[PDB]
Amino acid sequence: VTGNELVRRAARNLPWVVTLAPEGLNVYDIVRTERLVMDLDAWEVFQNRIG
Amino acid sequence: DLRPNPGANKRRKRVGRGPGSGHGKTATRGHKGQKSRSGGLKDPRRFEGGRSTTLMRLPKRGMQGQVPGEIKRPRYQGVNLKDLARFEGEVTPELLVRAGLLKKGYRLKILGEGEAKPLKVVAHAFSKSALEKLKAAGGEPVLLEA
Amino acid sequence: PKMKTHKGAKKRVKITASGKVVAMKTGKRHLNWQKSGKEIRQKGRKFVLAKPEAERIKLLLPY
Amino acid sequence: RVKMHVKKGDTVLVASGKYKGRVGKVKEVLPKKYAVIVEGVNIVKKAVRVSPKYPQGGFIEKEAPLHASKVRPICPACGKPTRVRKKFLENGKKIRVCAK
RNA sequence: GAGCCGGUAGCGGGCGUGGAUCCCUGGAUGUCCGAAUGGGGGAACCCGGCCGGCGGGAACGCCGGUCACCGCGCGCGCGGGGGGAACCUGGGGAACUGAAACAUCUCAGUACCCAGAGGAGAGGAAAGAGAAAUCGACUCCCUGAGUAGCGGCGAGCG
RNA sequence: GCUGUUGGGAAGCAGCGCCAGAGAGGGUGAAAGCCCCGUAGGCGAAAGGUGGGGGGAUAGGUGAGGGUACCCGAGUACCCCGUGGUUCGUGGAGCCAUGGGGGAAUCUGGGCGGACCACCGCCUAAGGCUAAGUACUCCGGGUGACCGAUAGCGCACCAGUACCGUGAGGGAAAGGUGAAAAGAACCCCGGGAGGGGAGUGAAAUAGAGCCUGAAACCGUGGGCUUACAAGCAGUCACGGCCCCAAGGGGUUGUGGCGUGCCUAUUGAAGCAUGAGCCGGCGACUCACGGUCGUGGGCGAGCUUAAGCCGUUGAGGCGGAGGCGUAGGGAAACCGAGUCCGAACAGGGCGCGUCCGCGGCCGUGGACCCGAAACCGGG
RNA sequence: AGCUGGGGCUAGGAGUGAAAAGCUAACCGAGCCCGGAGAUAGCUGGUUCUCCCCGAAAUGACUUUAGGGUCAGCCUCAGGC
RNA sequence: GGUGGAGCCUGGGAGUGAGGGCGCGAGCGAUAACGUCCGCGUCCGAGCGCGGGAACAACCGAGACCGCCAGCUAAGGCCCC
RNA sequence: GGGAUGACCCCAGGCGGUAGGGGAGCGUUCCCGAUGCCGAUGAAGGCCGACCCGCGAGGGCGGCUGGAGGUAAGGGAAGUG
RNA sequence: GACCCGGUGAAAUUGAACUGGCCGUGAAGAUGCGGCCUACCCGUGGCAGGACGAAAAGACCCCGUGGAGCUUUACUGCAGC
Ligand SMILES: [Mg+2]
Ligand SMILES: [Mg+2]
Ligand SMILES: [Mg+2]
Ligand SMILES: [Mg+2]
Ligand SMILES: [Mg+2]
Ligand SMILES: [Mg+2]
Ligand SMILES: [Mg+2]
Ligand SMILES: [Mg+2]
Ligand SMILES: [Mg+2]
Ligand SMILES: [Mg+2]
Ligand SMILES: [Mg+2]
Ligand SMILES: [Mg+2]
Ligand SMILES: [Mg+2]
Ligand SMILES: [Mg+2]
Ligand SMILES: [Mg+2]
Ligand SMILES: [Mg+2]
Ligand SMILES: [Mg+2]
Ligand SMILES: [Mg+2]
Ligand SMILES: [Mg+2]
Ligand SMILES: [Mg+2]
Ligand SMILES: [Mg+2]
Ligand SMILES: [Mg+2]
Ligand SMILES: [Mg+2]
Ligand SMILES: [Mg+2]
Ligand SMILES: [Mg+2]
Ligand SMILES: [Mg+2]
Ligand SMILES: [Mg+2]
Ligand SMILES: [Mg+2]
Ligand SMILES: [Mg+2]
Ligand SMILES: [Mg+2]
Ligand SMILES: [Mg+2]
Ligand SMILES: [Mg+2]
Ligand SMILES: [Mg+2]
Ligand SMILES: [Mg+2]
Ligand SMILES: [Mg+2]
Ligand SMILES: [Mg+2]
Ligand SMILES: [Mg+2]
Ligand SMILES: [Mg+2]
Ligand SMILES: [Mg+2]
Ligand SMILES: [Mg+2]
Ligand SMILES: [Mg+2]
Ligand SMILES: [Mg+2]
Ligand SMILES: [Mg+2]
Ligand SMILES: [Mg+2]
Ligand SMILES: [Mg+2]
Ligand SMILES: [Mg+2]
Ligand SMILES: [Mg+2]
Ligand SMILES: [Mg+2]
Ligand SMILES: [Mg+2]
Ligand SMILES: [Mg+2]
Ligand SMILES: [Mg+2]
Ligand SMILES: [Mg+2]
Ligand SMILES: [Mg+2]
Ligand SMILES: [Mg+2]
Ligand SMILES: [Mg+2]
Ligand SMILES: [Mg+2]
Ligand SMILES: [Mg+2]
Ligand SMILES: [Mg+2]
Ligand SMILES: [Mg+2]
Ligand SMILES: [Mg+2]
Ligand SMILES: [Mg+2]
Ligand SMILES: [Mg+2]
Ligand SMILES: [Mg+2]
Ligand SMILES: [Mg+2]
Ligand SMILES: [Mg+2]
Ligand SMILES: [Mg+2]
Ligand SMILES: [Mg+2]
Ligand SMILES: [Mg+2]
Ligand SMILES: [Mg+2]
Ligand SMILES: [Mg+2]
Ligand SMILES: [Mg+2]
Ligand SMILES: [Mg+2]
Ligand SMILES: [Mg+2]
Ligand SMILES: [Mg+2]
Ligand SMILES: [Mg+2]
Ligand SMILES: [Mg+2]
Ligand SMILES: [Mg+2]
Ligand SMILES: [Mg+2]
Ligand SMILES: [Mg+2]
Ligand SMILES: [Mg+2]
Ligand SMILES: [Mg+2]
Ligand SMILES: [Mg+2]
Ligand SMILES: [Mg+2]
Ligand SMILES: [Mg+2]
Ligand SMILES: [Mg+2]
Ligand SMILES: [Mg+2]
Ligand SMILES: [Mg+2]
Ligand SMILES: [Mg+2]
Ligand SMILES: [Mg+2]
Ligand SMILES: [Mg+2]
Ligand SMILES: [Mg+2]
Ligand SMILES: [Mg+2]
Ligand SMILES: [Mg+2]
Ligand SMILES: [Mg+2]
Ligand SMILES: [Mg+2]
Ligand SMILES: [Mg+2]
Ligand SMILES: [Mg+2]
Ligand SMILES: [Mg+2]
Ligand SMILES: [Mg+2]
Ligand SMILES: [Mg+2]
Ligand SMILES: [Mg+2]
Ligand SMILES: [Mg+2]
Ligand SMILES: [Mg+2]
Ligand SMILES: [Mg+2]
Ligand SMILES: [Mg+2]
Ligand SMILES: [Mg+2]
Ligand SMILES: [Mg+2]
Ligand SMILES: [Mg+2]
Ligand SMILES: [Mg+2]
Ligand SMILES: [Mg+2]
Ligand SMILES: [Mg+2]
Ligand SMILES: [Mg+2]
Ligand SMILES: [Mg+2]
Ligand SMILES: [Mg+2]
Ligand SMILES: [Mg+2]
Ligand SMILES: [Mg+2]
Ligand SMILES: [Mg+2]
Ligand SMILES: [Mg+2]
Ligand SMILES: [Mg+2]
Ligand SMILES: [Mg+2]
Ligand SMILES: [Mg+2]
Ligand SMILES: [Mg+2]
Ligand SMILES: [Mg+2]
Ligand SMILES: [Mg+2]
Ligand SMILES: [Mg+2]
Ligand SMILES: [Mg+2]
Ligand SMILES: [Mg+2]
Ligand SMILES: [Mg+2]
Ligand SMILES: [Mg+2]
Repeated sequence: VTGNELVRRAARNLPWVVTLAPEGLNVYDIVRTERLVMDLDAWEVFQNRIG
Repeated sequence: DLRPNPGANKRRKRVGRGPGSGHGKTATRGHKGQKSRSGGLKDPRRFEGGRSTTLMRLPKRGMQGQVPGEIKRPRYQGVNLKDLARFEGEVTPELLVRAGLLKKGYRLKILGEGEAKPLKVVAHAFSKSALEKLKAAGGEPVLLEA
Repeated sequence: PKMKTHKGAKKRVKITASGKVVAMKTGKRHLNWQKSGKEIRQKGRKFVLAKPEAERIKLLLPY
Repeated sequence: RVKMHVKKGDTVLVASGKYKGRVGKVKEVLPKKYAVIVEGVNIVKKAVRVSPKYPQGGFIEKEAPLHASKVRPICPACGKPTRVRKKFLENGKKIRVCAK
């Protein structure tokens, strides 16, 4: 989950990365993978998005 | 967690019960069985028997609407002054329906029972016991006539 | 679609708060009936029973 | 259109089958069935003719189409897919790098 | 950019790295019928007139133009005519159904017919709405709302 | 992205790699990111359509004042009769249209604010145009908890065809050899078709309207069994005999016992109905509301809709609104009360949503089949 | 009052009829085809896997109602008592 | 007294409203009908699944979870079948 | 009720069933799980099975036939028997 | 024509049938139930008594709050006048 599209591009295309926008976080794409790696400028939008 | 078993916790009841059967809803298409339940019945809330089924009642509910319709009249929502007492400040409409009660229609008639907080309510109608309740603790102004 | 409320049942039936259904007793109705004698007094306001289960399913949305 | 493919009438390796690795000559492209013929599949045609002429001696009968997604072209290299180099006026087929 | 000559398989017959086969764009030719339109017609056919062309010839021929009808302006000229799966507006417009019969009603201004029109149509700038010393074209979507109402105050419609 | 491997065939398996803004998919003799076509990304229009999205000009627009009452769309407004439209079915019937009749004025005009009238407002009819957003899908593209040849269109195929109909119209069925036609040269029988060899191929009971090819059905061979037997055809019991050798299955000789299936029924073996058999197709769903339940979330709060912004099979923003917080009453209204009443007797009535899921109901065609018919257009 | 070939007219509540309600494209007390239309059917048929638990009614009232339906009776499920 | 797929209440889902035989009490009929209409049952309905009744829904015995090549019995039988 | 939970362990009853009500399940198609795991050292399918597990629906395993797809546990939506 | 032989060779119908008779019995008219009595298995040509044979979801009757046609001093319309 990165707000840097020039690493979303890098990880777009692997058998083990689901690339994702920082706004398009969703529980199905969380759960279908076993790890989660997110930016600080994706954790900030997630933390202010939820309560 | 993973896509194996987040699954719904044992209560969906979704045998969305198909009566294709021979055991289950055994072939007369559970509940059915005679005829005139064969693709329709008429209401049966207003309806039949064919007698009146209840038209033997009678419209006391008068002033039932000349043809332009209901006069677009004021309607005062009624809050208790105990459910007004959940907050603090100069309680007004928009310390109302901006938060909570009164559902936006027309202005306010507080009333009712409960602990009248000392706070000056600018309501727009009052019950006599609400006035006597919060003059015993606090104050109030009255409606807008601007 | 959007289950239509029976306007007749609105016009002659009132749904209470706790769930009963109240209407005029029948026979006072301008009489067509008879002369006086306290039956027109006792035509006040009854409440029907087990007909609400077939009657509150008409009046739904505006109570 | 879609029907254009790897190469044309030159020498070419086949990496297919029984002939997994065989450098055949000029290949005589099919290509609506997307094959060539080149030098590989040499299966016997048990046929007389349509016109009854010069009858059956032996059968040294001719080749078969050989579907053209397995004819790896050649240069001073082995295999190495074709590429396009244009040089401002042309469109030449240069392999994964040797030349030509 | 090397194979082609359509769905080729066969005569073998040619044609292409001086650029083909293809694909796109723009022309040309578009026989005859069709709005059919020179007249007729039983569509894909007959029979013409005028001008211009080939003893190929004056008579029958054939070629290439032009010859319908209506609407608009000054004999003269620009459009229209028919088609289109639905979509839309207008003119007409049912009945079975539902009301547990049925006539008012509903189905429904639905289907269908006709006209028109176009990529949309419609409507549209207030002699509006109706409670606000208010909103400010029209259309569409969601709310309003199954509300207000209408209703053999039934069915239901709204 | 090469090698080795079993293989007909490798991309499968294994080793050693590499690309990735390309690990979407297809085909490749099967299971391919690295063979092909592609995809990510990025170029490309001479010619035509296209297009203020971007800037350019044109056409047009710039009796503020105070007056002499000039002009503000005519058989029109208004009135009546007749109707349609709007929620409006004659109703208290306005309004908007207008078929009939009477019939005006141009701003101290005229209409409207739901009979009407008077105040207060609102707005200028009887002339026209006016993009945008919206409906649509013959068309082109992609997308599918869409179908996979009786499905999906009626047509995957030479189908709106054959065939039926005078006609309007109806209207079918019918896909798959294999990797490649290598689609069987040559014999032999036969007139040929068809075979049997040979050959192909991994496979030819893959051999040509050919993959798999079930069942009904029809044969052939074998085992058991029947020609003094009786039965809804079985079942239980023993016994006999070939298969496996413990125990089994196959047969059925005798005995015992046994009135088929479904539907409709007060009752059916029923001499009531349907069913020749087999294979397929075939009938409780869905949209929006409602009523109860249950799993959840939040909880006197709950809660989005259309739309907006963004994607890759990312979702957020949007509180207009809807329910719910107070009810009584016809209503004004009053309020933990309200109403009936003269009554401070009496009595009537007096406190959650949003999803998911299920039962059920409403309007939907609403479980599927079937009418006689009715009407419109031909 | 003939028959018949050709050319033509008249068509659906309409034609036509020396009349029978006959004929109108092989079935006419209102043709056929398409469309409304998946009309409607209180009627007949049919309803497709398995197991387990509990298990009725054919009665009353009312019905333009008597083969249908509404409510109660009998039934089941869940909750509370 | 009665712990029983007893009850009472609320809510959801019904089905059913063509019943029938037998017994008893009657009506109608003829002190007829496997007749018809009720009341109290019962049973079939749905228990004919079983035993007896020769066969046979409702007569008599009895309420079938499944098995067993065990037993005691009900109505009914005991010469054979 | 026993339970030193592991609610498996016993106990008293019940267990015909139509319309029905209620509860468990098995299957088919599709999807998530899946860029995964199986599969030519033979997929789906077909024919068998006297075996195995399940009360059953069915599921496994084995044998041929087939010659290329299948898709786990848990779930979801049905054009579901 | 039928019948035999050679050739081509349909059909409606059909639950499966391994399909006897009589007395009973059973939804009241039995090959199928009980009891008895006959009766080797299979045809061919026949006759038609039965299989409530076939055919037509009775064409008479009744029910449908079906549908039409028609009538009229039924009701209400419309044409016409
Ligand atoms: Mg990646
Ligand atoms: Mg089913
Ligand atoms: Mg019935
Ligand atoms: Mg019945
Ligand atoms: Mg009545
Ligand atoms: Mg509301
Ligand atoms: Mg060039
Ligand atoms: Mg050619
Ligand atoms: Mg060129
Ligand atoms: Mg050329
Ligand atoms: Mg060309
Ligand atoms: Mg020319
Ligand atoms: Mg012409
Ligand atoms: Mg003409
Ligand atoms: Mg001609
Ligand atoms: Mg000359
Ligand atoms: Mg000359
Ligand atoms: Mg001419
Ligand atoms: Mg011009
Ligand atoms: Mg036109
Ligand atoms: Mg009508
Ligand atoms: Mg009706
Ligand atoms: Mg009627
Ligand atoms: Mg209407
Ligand atoms: Mg427009
Ligand atoms: Mg306009
Ligand atoms: Mg304006
Ligand atoms: Mg609206
Ligand atoms: Mg191999
Ligand atoms: Mg693949
Ligand atoms: Mg293969
Ligand atoms: Mg691949
Ligand atoms: Mg690109
Ligand atoms: Mg250009
Ligand atoms: Mg240009
Ligand atoms: Mg343009
Ligand atoms: Mg004006
Ligand atoms: Mg005049
Ligand atoms: Mg007026
Ligand atoms: Mg009124
Ligand atoms: Mg004035
Ligand atoms: Mg006006
Ligand atoms: Mg106004
Ligand atoms: Mg007026
Ligand atoms: Mg007014
Ligand atoms: Mg426009
Ligand atoms: Mg729009
Ligand atoms: Mg396409
Ligand atoms: Mg499929
Ligand atoms: Mg597919
Ligand atoms: Mg097919
Ligand atoms: Mg088809
Ligand atoms: Mg097939
Ligand atoms: Mg075709
Ligand atoms: Mg014909
Ligand atoms: Mg192949
Ligand atoms: Mg031969
Ligand atoms: Mg075949
Ligand atoms: Mg085959
Ligand atoms: Mg044999
Ligand atoms: Mg003997
Ligand atoms: Mg013997
Ligand atoms: Mg016997
Ligand atoms: Mg026996
Ligand atoms: Mg017996
Ligand atoms: Mg039986
Ligand atoms: Mg019954
Ligand atoms: Mg009977
Ligand atoms: Mg029978
Ligand atoms: Mg029989
Ligand atoms: Mg019969
Ligand atoms: Mg019957
Ligand atoms: Mg909650
Ligand atoms: Mg934005
Ligand atoms: Mg009180
Ligand atoms: Mg539900
Ligand atoms: Mg009618
Ligand atoms: Mg004549
Ligand atoms: Mg003629
Ligand atoms: Mg006539
Ligand atoms: Mg005729
Ligand atoms: Mg008739
Ligand atoms: Mg007619
Ligand atoms: Mg129908
Ligand atoms: Mg309709
Ligand atoms: Mg039935
Ligand atoms: Mg029981
Ligand atoms: Mg009835
Ligand atoms: Mg009831
Ligand atoms: Mg009970
Ligand atoms: Mg209940
Ligand atoms: Mg009844
Ligand atoms: Mg009765
Ligand atoms: Mg009884
Ligand atoms: Mg009786
Ligand atoms: Mg009784
Ligand atoms: Mg008696
Ligand atoms: Mg008697
Ligand atoms: Mg009787
Ligand atoms: Mg009983
Ligand atoms: Mg019983
Ligand atoms: Mg018995
Ligand atoms: Mg017995
Ligand atoms: Mg028992
Ligand atoms: Mg004993
Ligand atoms: Mg005894
Ligand atoms: Mg049971
Ligand atoms: Mg049941
Ligand atoms: Mg599956
Ligand atoms: Mg593997
Ligand atoms: Mg499958
Ligand atoms: Mg298998
Ligand atoms: Mg096996
Ligand atoms: Mg699975
Ligand atoms: Mg289905
Ligand atoms: Mg189905
Ligand atoms: Mg013969
Ligand atoms: Mg029959
Ligand atoms: Mg016999
Ligand atoms: Mg015999
Ligand atoms: Mg007999
Ligand atoms: Mg006998
Ligand atoms: Mg028997
Ligand atoms: Mg006979
Ligand atoms: Mg008969
Ligand atoms: Mg009948
Ligand atoms: Mg009637
Ligand atoms: Mg008629
Ligand atoms: Mg009248």
